[PDB]
Amino acid sequence: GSHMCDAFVGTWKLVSSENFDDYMKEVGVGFATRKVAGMAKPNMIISVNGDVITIKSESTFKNTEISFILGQEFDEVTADDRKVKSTITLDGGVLVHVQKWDGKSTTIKRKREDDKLVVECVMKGVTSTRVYERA
Ligand SMILES: O=C(O)[C@@H]1CCCC[C@@H]1COc1ccc(Cl)c(Cl)c1
Repeated sequence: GSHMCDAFVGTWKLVSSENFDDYMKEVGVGFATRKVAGMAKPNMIISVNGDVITIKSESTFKNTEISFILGQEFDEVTADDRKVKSTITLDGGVLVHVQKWDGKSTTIKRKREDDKLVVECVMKGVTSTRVYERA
């Protein structure tokens, strides 16, 4: 086993969101995509197989899937169709995901807190908090 497996692996459902529209504005997402994406209630499926972590997000808006090794950069196409270079590390028990594109950067942190998986998305001064619980 591993810390990663015990903390994050499973199937999670979105239960609350704060400031996600404002986060998406700051990222540069256009009006129509913000409206449809902001309505979504994704499930987050996290798995581990050896060194490879997979995070899948399934919703009525888009389905995404990333697979990666901690510390090792990869190319990602986000739900809003940005082509980013991503690096994900596990720092003090928090998954830290940095996306770089067009000279810009956003950081997504995933944390266990009580029975929740808390996602914090930061773009310059703007944070969105999205709370997931086990399905
Ligand atoms: O949907 C979620 O809770 C997940 C949470 C984890 C980070 C990824 C995503 C949030 O990030 C998004 C999702 C959709 C769009 Cl359109 C943009 Cl700009 C970002």
